[PDB]
Amino acid sequence: KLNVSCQALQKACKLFSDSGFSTASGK
Amino acid sequence: IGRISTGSKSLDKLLGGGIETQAITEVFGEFGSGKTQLAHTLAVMVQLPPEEGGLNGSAMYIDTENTFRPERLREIAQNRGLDPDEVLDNVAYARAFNSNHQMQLLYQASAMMVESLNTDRPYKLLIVDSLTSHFRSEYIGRGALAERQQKLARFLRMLHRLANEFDIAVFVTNQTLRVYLRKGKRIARLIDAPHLPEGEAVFSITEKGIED
Ligand SMILES: Nc1ncnc2c1ncn2[C@@H]1O[C@H](COP(=O)(O)OP(=O)(O)O)[C@@H](O)[C@H]1O
Ligand SMILES: *CCc1cc(CC*)nc(N)n1
Repeated sequence: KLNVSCQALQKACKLFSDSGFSTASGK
Repeated sequence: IGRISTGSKSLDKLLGGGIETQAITEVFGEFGSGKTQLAHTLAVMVQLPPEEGGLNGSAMYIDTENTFRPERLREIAQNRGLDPDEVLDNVAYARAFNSNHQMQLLYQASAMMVESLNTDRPYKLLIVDSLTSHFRSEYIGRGALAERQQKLARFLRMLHRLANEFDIAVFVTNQTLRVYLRKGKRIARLIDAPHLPEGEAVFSITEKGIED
């Protein structure tokens, strides 16, 4: 499982205003 | 404007070296035409040095049609002389169960790319399998077309932004650069390429993924 912090997700939404990912191994 | 090799020399000459970053390459074709096999192959090829046709990068795979196969990446990596476990560690995967979740994943992808920067293996490839699958299934009727078209257009704009901002190659499959695949030797045809010459290329699907 590849975790993204709430903070990182907020920055992403901000950058493009103007369940998730896992490695193939299963992390 | 880095280039990722498809694993096939003839397909690479047709694309002018392979798929480009800061661009969206769309491969359209019926079931078994090689689209998903080409996506799995690119997820391995990107991890190679540029002398070997890759970009020393990591890959992201958005699966909408339950087509992602880690054991297929393992086989392609092994038969190309790469370590399969390291290849599997460098491919991030997420399954989209509906159009909304599919768009939401692009924000989570944006976040991982920022983090992947400053590392030796940044993300260089984003794959979206069956880009229109959910849009077609959820939007049936002339009335829903406006929302269907706008939602797809919005998703594509976000893919372009992600590509132009993180210098990544975007690769999408469908049932800018358009490539039509059709049926062991499959054929690829360029659709009015803006800078590349009109033409076709013959390729095979093997234990090494895509190759001549
Ligand atoms: N492990 C494999 N080794 C060799 N050929 C394979 C393997 N897996 C799939 N194929 C070939 O790929 C074809 C499916 O192609 P694919 O690109 O995945 O279709 P789609 O894009 O419509 O999901 C199969 O018909 C088969 O010939
Ligand atoms: C943690 C807050 C947050 C942000 C976003 C996108 C910007 N989505 C969700 N679900 N939660």
